[PDB]
Amino acid sequence: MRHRNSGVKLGRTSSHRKAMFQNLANSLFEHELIKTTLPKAKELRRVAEPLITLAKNDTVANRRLAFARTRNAATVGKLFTVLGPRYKERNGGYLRVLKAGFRAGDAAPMAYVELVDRE
Amino acid sequence: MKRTFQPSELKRKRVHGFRARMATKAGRQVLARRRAKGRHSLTV
Amino acid sequence: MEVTAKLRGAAISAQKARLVADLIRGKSVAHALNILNFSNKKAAVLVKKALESAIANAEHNNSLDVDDLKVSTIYVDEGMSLKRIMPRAKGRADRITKRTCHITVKVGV
Amino acid sequence: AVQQNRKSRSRRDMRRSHDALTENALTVDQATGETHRRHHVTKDGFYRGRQLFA
RNA sequence: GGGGAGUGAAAUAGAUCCUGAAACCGCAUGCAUACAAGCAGUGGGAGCACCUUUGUGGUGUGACUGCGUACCUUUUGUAUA
RNA sequence: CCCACUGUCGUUGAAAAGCCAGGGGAUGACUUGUGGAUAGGGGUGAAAGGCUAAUCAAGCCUGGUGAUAGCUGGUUCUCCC
RNA sequence: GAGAAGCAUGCUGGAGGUAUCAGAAGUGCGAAUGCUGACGUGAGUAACGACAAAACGGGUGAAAAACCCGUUCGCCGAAAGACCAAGGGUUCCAGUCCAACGUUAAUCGGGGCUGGGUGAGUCGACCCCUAAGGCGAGGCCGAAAGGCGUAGUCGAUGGGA
RNA sequence: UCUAAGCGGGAAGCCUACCUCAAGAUAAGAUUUCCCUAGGACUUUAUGUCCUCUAAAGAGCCGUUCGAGACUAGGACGUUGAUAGGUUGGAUGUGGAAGCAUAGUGAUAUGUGAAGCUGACCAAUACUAAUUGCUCGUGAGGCUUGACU
Ligand SMILES: [Mg+2]
Ligand SMILES: [Mg+2]
Ligand SMILES: [Mg+2]
Ligand SMILES: [Mg+2]
Ligand SMILES: [Mg+2]
Ligand SMILES: [Mg+2]
Ligand SMILES: [Mg+2]
Ligand SMILES: [Mg+2]
Ligand SMILES: [Mg+2]
Ligand SMILES: [Mg+2]
Ligand SMILES: [Mg+2]
Ligand SMILES: [Mg+2]
Ligand SMILES: [Mg+2]
Ligand SMILES: [Mg+2]
Ligand SMILES: [Mg+2]
Ligand SMILES: [Mg+2]
Ligand SMILES: [Mg+2]
Ligand SMILES: [Mg+2]
Ligand SMILES: [Mg+2]
Ligand SMILES: [Mg+2]
Ligand SMILES: [Mg+2]
Ligand SMILES: [Mg+2]
Ligand SMILES: [Mg+2]
Ligand SMILES: [Mg+2]
Ligand SMILES: [Mg+2]
Ligand SMILES: [Mg+2]
Ligand SMILES: [Mg+2]
Ligand SMILES: [Mg+2]
Ligand SMILES: [Mg+2]
Ligand SMILES: [Mg+2]
Ligand SMILES: [Mg+2]
Ligand SMILES: [Mg+2]
Ligand SMILES: [Mg+2]
Ligand SMILES: [Mg+2]
Ligand SMILES: [Mg+2]
Ligand SMILES: [Mg+2]
Ligand SMILES: [Mg+2]
Ligand SMILES: [Mg+2]
Repeated sequence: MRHRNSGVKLGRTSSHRKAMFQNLANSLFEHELIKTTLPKAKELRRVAEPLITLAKNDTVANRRLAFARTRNAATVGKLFTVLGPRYKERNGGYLRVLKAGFRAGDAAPMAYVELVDRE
Repeated sequence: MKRTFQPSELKRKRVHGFRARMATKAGRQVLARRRAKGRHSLTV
Repeated sequence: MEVTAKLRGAAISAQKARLVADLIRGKSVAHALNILNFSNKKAAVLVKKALESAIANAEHNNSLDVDDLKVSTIYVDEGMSLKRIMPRAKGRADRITKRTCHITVKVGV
Repeated sequence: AVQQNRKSRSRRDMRRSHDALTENALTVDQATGETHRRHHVTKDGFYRGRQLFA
């Protein structure tokens, strides 16, 4: 049974799952539009919107939290200079998930993930 | 598992080669048989 | 008058292709092209190739109009198999047949 | 483990009477005029009045 | 891979190429079939469809119904599990 | 490194004898490479009838040979007395 | 037509067939856990071969989860790294192709095709020397075939710039 | 004289009674409510066919999902919207964050301050995604009798 439970498994161990979602968040924050599978895209919101919420207040503890959670100095620098101040006055919902067909070699449902006010 | 073949080329020639078969009478009969049958290779 | 196209020697089995051939039998040519365009099956690509060829033959050699055409006939036959060997446990060996098909499309007004 | 009699060709076709395929939900995006899978981005990156990767 | 064109007496004589059977597998048309229990036929027998004649004809199907437990071998004796 | 005591798994196996977790010996009557010797009623055996090319109360190949079988199976078109 | 069977004819086929009466037989198949080929049912079912692990951006392409480039993540590290002997025999490198082969696709490959590539007085082999063991002029023995052995001559896994 | 006529009592047992299913109960039951009222030809002359017009009530596809679930089926919602995610507040668990200052030779301790962080919970909130749609389902529903009109 699975009553009222959150989270996914996606065929991985706990640590592999954590690493993969962290990698996805870093790639998204760099390129601002990425293509993934739809089940991976819908769980990325739950990982990547809290980081933007955190980057809205630029203190040393917040930046050290963001580095413990991203382990990427370029991402921490982009969050507290670009992405945080861009969404300072938006109340959640900083991403956008859009169904985009199926993968050729796989027949897997795919999706685009993009930032809201990009370009 | 260790299997039975275990190749060595010197031992192949010394047990089965042309000069081994030519050094006895029954080997010369093996060679006569194999020439009468028309084999394209006389020995190993 | 029906215009024909044949695709002989497709590298799929006839049982798998007959499922896609049942989906477009008797429909208008544009609707069938849409169905084949938005399919995730592998047989859809081969069937779309044969249907495109039949439409081109109908319009070039016979000089017909395309919005009036229909998928009047379509059927799948079996081709010749390829025989292969698959080693099994304890020294046993199985025989694998790799199957083939022939698709035949007939487009008409 | 295994059958005692072969299956008639009629009972083999009766089992396959649930093996048929269905169509998808396709719509016309008269913002762009093309056919596309409902609720999906089109082949060139259009959805509900927006364009990705211009 | 095919469709036209062209060769040839002939191309379902086109190179897996004379003839091209059967098992097996499709597509099309007609009839039957979703309240009824078994070696799937046989004796009856309504209806429908198509040919034909002015039919007490022909072809296909077969609602309903009586009867009815494969073949070979070996055995005193086999639907025989 | 050589071995193979227990258990789960595997038994159309990843494998015609294994994996995994434990287990024994580990300077000796040890383990191992290369080359050689012993050949079938024979060889070798700290001995289980063990091994002698996935074959062993007598190896494999060819011949005698189409061995023999008071046994099992099979035996093909039609009609009449 | 009582039967094994016969006769006529439409279509296909494209070069042989054969009365009557005699004659000779590889003269008739449903079974032999019969023999050879082909095709079914099971069923689009089990499985896709170590539980070290992936993600994204770009490129090329008809098509990219798997190829190339980049940025991250993870695994081995007395081995899953480097090197010889044995064995194999071109698998090595470049260009080009994707039918079959590769337990999926492949633009990739130890796959197909077309070219190229191994340079020694000092490394090794050959060479000189011998062990076990083999062969063995004469010789001894044995129905034949043959067996053993002296002088010798081979034979490295050991000695010799 | 309990039986022949007639009239009785009598058990955790039987039928009911309690819970759940149940009209494929082919005899396929009932009740409330809702929807459909266009034209031409025509002959195999009858629930006959053909061509334009029409497409309802509703159902499904699709999407956001669930205390429902192997796949299904079933429940809720799809902008006139709180269906899911996020955001904001709360609650809970852990137990005294980082930086700085002070005391100490130092390990460390104290203050700032029950701080910082906090899956799945409660409440609000259109910020993101639930679309512009498509398919199916028709056009008054044979006959014979008998009652009411
Ligand atoms: Mg939930
Ligand atoms: Mg999986
Ligand atoms: Mg760990
Ligand atoms: Mg093997
Ligand atoms: Mg059929
Ligand atoms: Mg012909
Ligand atoms: Mg032919
Ligand atoms: Mg009935
Ligand atoms: Mg029955
Ligand atoms: Mg008996
Ligand atoms: Mg008996
Ligand atoms: Mg009887
Ligand atoms: Mg039985
Ligand atoms: Mg072990
Ligand atoms: Mg010890
Ligand atoms: Mg013997
Ligand atoms: Mg002896
Ligand atoms: Mg004997
Ligand atoms: Mg015999
Ligand atoms: Mg015969
Ligand atoms: Mg036969
Ligand atoms: Mg037989
Ligand atoms: Mg099954
Ligand atoms: Mg299953
Ligand atoms: Mg499976
Ligand atoms: Mg693998
Ligand atoms: Mg170690
Ligand atoms: Mg190595
Ligand atoms: Mg190479
Ligand atoms: Mg392939
Ligand atoms: Mg090559
Ligand atoms: Mg030399
Ligand atoms: Mg000698
Ligand atoms: Mg001599
Ligand atoms: Mg020498
Ligand atoms: Mg040496
Ligand atoms: Mg909160
Ligand atoms: Mg801490």
